[PDB]
Amino acid sequence: KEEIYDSNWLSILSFPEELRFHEYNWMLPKRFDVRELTFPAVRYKNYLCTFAWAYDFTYHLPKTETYHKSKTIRIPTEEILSGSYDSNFIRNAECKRLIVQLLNKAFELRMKDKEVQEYEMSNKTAYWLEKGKLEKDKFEKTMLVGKQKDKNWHFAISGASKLYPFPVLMISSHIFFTADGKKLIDSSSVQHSSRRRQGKNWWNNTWRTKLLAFIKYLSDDDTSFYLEMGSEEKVFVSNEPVKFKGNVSYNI
Amino acid sequence: KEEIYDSNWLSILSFPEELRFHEYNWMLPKRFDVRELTFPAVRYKNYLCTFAWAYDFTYHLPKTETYHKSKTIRIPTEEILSGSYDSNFIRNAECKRLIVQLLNKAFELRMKDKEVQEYEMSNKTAYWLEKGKLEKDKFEKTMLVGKQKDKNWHFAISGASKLYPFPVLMISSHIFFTADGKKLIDSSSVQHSSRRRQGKNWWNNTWRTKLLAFIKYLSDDDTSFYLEMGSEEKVFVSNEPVKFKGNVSYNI
Amino acid sequence: MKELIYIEEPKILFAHGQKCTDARDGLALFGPLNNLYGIKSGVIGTKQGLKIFRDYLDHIQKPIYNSNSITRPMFPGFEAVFDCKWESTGITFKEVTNEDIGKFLYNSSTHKRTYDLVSLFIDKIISANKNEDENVDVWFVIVPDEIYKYCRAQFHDQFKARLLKHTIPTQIFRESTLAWRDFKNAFGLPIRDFSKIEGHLAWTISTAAFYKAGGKPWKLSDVRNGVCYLGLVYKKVEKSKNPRNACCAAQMFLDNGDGTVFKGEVGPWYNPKNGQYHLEPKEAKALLSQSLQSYKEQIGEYPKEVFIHAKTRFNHQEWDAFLEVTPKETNLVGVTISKTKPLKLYKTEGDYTILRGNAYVVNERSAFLWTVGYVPKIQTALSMEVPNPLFIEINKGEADIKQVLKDILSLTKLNYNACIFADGEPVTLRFADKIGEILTASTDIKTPPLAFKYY
Amino acid sequence: MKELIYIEEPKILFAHGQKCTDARDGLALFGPLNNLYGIKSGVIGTKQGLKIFRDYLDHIQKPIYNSNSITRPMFPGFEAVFDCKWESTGITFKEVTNEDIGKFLYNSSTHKRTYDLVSLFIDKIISANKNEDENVDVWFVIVPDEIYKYCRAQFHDQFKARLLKHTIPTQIFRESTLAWRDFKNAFGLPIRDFSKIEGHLAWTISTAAFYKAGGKPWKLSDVRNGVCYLGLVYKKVEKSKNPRNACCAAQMFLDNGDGTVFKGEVGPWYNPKNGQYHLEPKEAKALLSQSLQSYKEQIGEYPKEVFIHAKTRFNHQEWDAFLEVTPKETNLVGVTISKTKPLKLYKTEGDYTILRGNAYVVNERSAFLWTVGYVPKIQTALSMEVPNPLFIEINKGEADIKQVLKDILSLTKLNYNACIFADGEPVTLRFADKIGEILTASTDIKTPPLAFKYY
DNA sequence: ACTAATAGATTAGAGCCGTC
RNA sequence: UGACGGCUCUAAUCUAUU
DNA sequence: ACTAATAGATTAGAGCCGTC
RNA sequence: UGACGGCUCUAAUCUAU
Repeated sequence: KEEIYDSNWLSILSFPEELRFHEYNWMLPKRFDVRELTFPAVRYKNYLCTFAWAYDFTYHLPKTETYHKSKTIRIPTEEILSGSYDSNFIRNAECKRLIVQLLNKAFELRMKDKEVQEYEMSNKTAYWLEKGKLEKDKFEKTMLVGKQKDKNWHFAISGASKLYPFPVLMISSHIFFTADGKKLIDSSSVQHSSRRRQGKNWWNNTWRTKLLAFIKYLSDDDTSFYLEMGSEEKVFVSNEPVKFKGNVSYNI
Repeated sequence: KEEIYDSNWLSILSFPEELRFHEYNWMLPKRFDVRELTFPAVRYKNYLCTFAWAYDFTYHLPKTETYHKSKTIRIPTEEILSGSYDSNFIRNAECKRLIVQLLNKAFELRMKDKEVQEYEMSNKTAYWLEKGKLEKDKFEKTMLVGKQKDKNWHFAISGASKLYPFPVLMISSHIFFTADGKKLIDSSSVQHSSRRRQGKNWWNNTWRTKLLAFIKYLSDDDTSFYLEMGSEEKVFVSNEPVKFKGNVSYNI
Repeated sequence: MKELIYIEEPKILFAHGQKCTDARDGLALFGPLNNLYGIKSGVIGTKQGLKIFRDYLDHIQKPIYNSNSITRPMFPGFEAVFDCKWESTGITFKEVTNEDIGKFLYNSSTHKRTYDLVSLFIDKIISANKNEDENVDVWFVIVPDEIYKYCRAQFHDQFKARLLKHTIPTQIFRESTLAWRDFKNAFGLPIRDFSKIEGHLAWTISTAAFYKAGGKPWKLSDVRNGVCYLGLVYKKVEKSKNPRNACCAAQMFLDNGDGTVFKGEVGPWYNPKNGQYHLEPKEAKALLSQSLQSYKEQIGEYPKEVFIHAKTRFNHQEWDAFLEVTPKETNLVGVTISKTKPLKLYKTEGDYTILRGNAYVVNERSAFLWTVGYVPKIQTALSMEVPNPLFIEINKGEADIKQVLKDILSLTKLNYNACIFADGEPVTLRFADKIGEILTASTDIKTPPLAFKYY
Repeated sequence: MKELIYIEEPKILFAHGQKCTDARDGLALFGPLNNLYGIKSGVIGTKQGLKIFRDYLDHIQKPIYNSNSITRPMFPGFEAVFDCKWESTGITFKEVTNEDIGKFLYNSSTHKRTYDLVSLFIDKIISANKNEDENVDVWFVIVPDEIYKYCRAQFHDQFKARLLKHTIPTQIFRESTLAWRDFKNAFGLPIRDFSKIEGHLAWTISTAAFYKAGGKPWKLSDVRNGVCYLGLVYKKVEKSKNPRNACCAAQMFLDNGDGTVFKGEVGPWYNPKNGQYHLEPKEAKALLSQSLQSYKEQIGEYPKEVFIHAKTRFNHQEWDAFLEVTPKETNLVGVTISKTKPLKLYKTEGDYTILRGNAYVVNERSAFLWTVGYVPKIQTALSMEVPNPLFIEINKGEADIKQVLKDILSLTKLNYNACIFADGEPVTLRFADKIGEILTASTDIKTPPLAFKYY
């Protein structure tokens, strides 16, 4: 008795080359926002961290064209992968914290790039689909959007990046609803109330298949997919979860 | 059915005509004492409660010859048993209290006149007979004083006048011990221990007969015994107990 | 020639309403008023002391033959009698060593050493009550002989006063009481020889151990409808503090539709300072109103008659207070119980003394009554020596004295601390005595449990 | 491709030296470790409070065979599975009319009406506990639907908090719960319909009520000797007292000879004032110096190794304080429990989710374990949908993660409060949460009781 | 100095349903 | 509070970067 | 002013004993 | 304090100089 064991994690089978720190001295004011940028980057002290080039940010920041590559700090990612970094300028915990900031930021930018509409939860952002991008309202013979009573339900995912076990994308799947597809019900209680009503009619296998189906459509190739944080370097994430080994099967 | 009962109470058949008050105003000595008087007289304020006349006490009190009969406040004995007499000088409850006070003093005087040795106590004073006064200490073919082991026990009686139900002599019986009948032992605990030793073989019949015998010995006449409350006036108290007619009975 | 009225023994109830004037026989033939399954008993004492208790809890289990059933009734057994189970199963123990007891026993200052010994037992009993997963119906304290032989205030009074704040029923046993066969007087037979009486000595212990934990053995059937009874004792406390202080305690004996247990409104009043045993009007209203008030929660209307039993004589300065806090249809009565009346009747024929239930009426206000002696029902003498009759005088109020004597026999019927034929002093007075003494041991009592099993 | 180590089910021990894996099916055949004879219950509520309780309880002694299941389709009678008799007989009832509770229902101020509602409920309990000769075991409070629908701080927390001073175990029900058929949703069937699960519904009431009164239904069997389990939860206090104040709760799993002691050390520590869940060094030593002594006074020695638990991971500041008050043979070790890693695992075939007990270890310090899932003994999922695996990692000190994972399983099995096959968290935290929940409701509790029956 | 900072990474409440 | 899940929704803290 | 006054009359304590 | 009788031995209070 043994069981093939797939998960809700998503391994990072290839991590970008190195962490590029920008010596953006006096280039950015305190009032600056970076969440509008199409590429994941956050400020640290007087520096800016990313994996792309300086001119990659000049499309929205034409002033930033004066930056030179001679003022860039390069830190290898696989060095942080082993958790072996030790420096007074920035701690390893800060390094790992910086990465998970970028990966979380990078995921939504690709998510907003994809034709999947979003929703604002208590602490994170989900991504629900709509009728209009599907065939016969199904994907890979799996019901990805359904119609129940006078409403319709939508599958959604909420992925966050974690680093303690290993570089992995950690997805959370949950259901969301609309009145006629275009507009959702704007009452949290009823939206939750219908979720349990329809959620309790589901089972393990159907929960897994819909989650895997969304990633497969999200996947760019059959074997894996690449997260387009930048147009040149990318974070590649397998479209198949981190499988495990279950050495005990069901007994009767 | 019919159960006769004899209590430890001796009713008084008769009282004298009156009680005499002597006003020793500005003529009694400051160190005046009434205990040494052979007649029962109690002094309080200026009055002297007694039953004898002034010339009776002149034998040791020549200064009382100046007393004159005008200040002899004679209160008839007929008022006590009903409480009719009510005066500011002497309260009705005080006449009863004065009467019982002097009778007990008259009682202890008569025991001293009899050849009976006393046993002083904090509250009372029982009276016990010494062996050899009468043959084998058996009055009216009834045991009165015995010798148990090296210890000898002598019957004793403590009596006090009580008037509330009716004027009655209300007496109690208890045992006393010595070494040879002449030396009192100072071991009160042993006295108590011996008292419990003597009581472990007595019952109702020997309890009443012993008490009944003792008062019979104290009798001055056949059916009563007087008290020397005056040179010519006495109170006669029945030497037989008051009889109780209990018409509800059970077998012995 | 004085006529002696006689009142018959008052009737008592038992399981399903039985007619048995005797209590021990009534409990032998018929069970208690309520069933209680088993009794979960905990034990605290010296390590070796437990063994003698383990000896006793089975001796009670088997029947013990006292004497002729006429003299002293046989004891069928706890399970047979009480319809309740009580054995070594469920016993919870708390070890108490001897070395600490000895070092406390070797102190010349009695006051703190007595406080220390009871504290040694208390810290065990308190923690076991709170921080334990075992339900204990009633605890039993086994005290070594040397404690009270050399170091005793009083241990028993101090023990119950402090345990009162936490409401656990406790019973105290001495080695001498239980291990009477073991402890022996080297120059003869054991001092505590009661083999002949052993039959009933188990019963009183068993009846106590029943009332300690949810015991409702019997209920008098002669209680008049819509009436209540109050006891009263004026205890004194000389334990340091002021040079003198007279206390007080009381209980109700009301009636309900069918049977009524009785509890004691104590609420002690240490206010009396002069030392004269009388109640000031300020507190007297509180006592009667609380007793009157507590009747309301049971029946809903004020009791039709309330009786004030007391050992002392009510002063006129006091009895005015009781009436003014009393409605105008519930006439009060005040009776006094006195043992200081040296009257003793005798029987000219027969070596034995007078019987019970026979009363002499001096007048409509006051009368005599006998409650102790040689009863013909069991033809044995409760008091080997001549008894002393109870003096009842209606000091205040007015009621038919025949009813009071008839009712006062009913109070004498029950004494749950000792299942006997009849108490020689009405229950409202003896139960007043212990509840007064217990609460005077300590002066740090705020609200005392109102029931009796805690005393 | 990462392997998952299977942890064999924690093994609980039963009476007679008998041993069964599952509890509620084991309790069906075999009974409790201790015999409690009967249960002298008490009931307080309205007139309908009895009728719902009397009808339910008088229906619960008979074997209510649960229908249409293989998980637990039976209940073999109350007294048969417990060897203790307790039924409608012995039900002591105090009446709370509808008018007085109604007058306290329509008050605008929620704080005072919640305090007044409990005040009237417990004042009957407190008076009945003290001022009644009949002994109760545990009370069963019944409140109607409109009470918490309108008045509800929390009534349940307030109720238990005020009774800790008197140590009277209770239980709270509602007309919706017991008489689920009485109140009917007019537009359908009863809202809380549980008829299919009614048979093993009665398992939960029949189990905790047993535990509230001296109950020892089942015992752990895989506990190694000399090991101490100190579950430390951090509970916050916000209402009517300062929000930035954190308290603590402490449990125990020591073994004295044979037997698992499960008393909960309370000694609440309000020292954290900064809103952070950490213990100052002043009272950090107070944890063990009180807990270790409780081991010492129970065993006569110090534990060779102590498993301390916490829902929140520790820091170096605490550990120096913890170990500095321990000798050099009682190596401390700090395990933290975390139900916040939303990992989810799936399987290829079957609508059923993953079985229970299969644990994944990340490294020598951290591991994942599934307390809930598709439990095979009942042939149905303990959690119907995919659960959250528990993230157990060792924080301070060193220990074997294999046994720590096993010991965590060896804690979820028992839950005296919940008659469930297995709990989703170790009870050294679950019952820690309840202690913190109740101890924080009232703010005048001193040296609170430790036994779990009072919660 | 602290200032609110924006995502981390931890933390407890608290309401809401289904289901055993 | 029968009791266990499950999410949803709020709230807070320490870490650095401003 | 009360100084103790010597008794009656009440009350409580603390000892000890028995157990027909 | 097993309990409940019976005495012992102290003591104080109130009612009157």
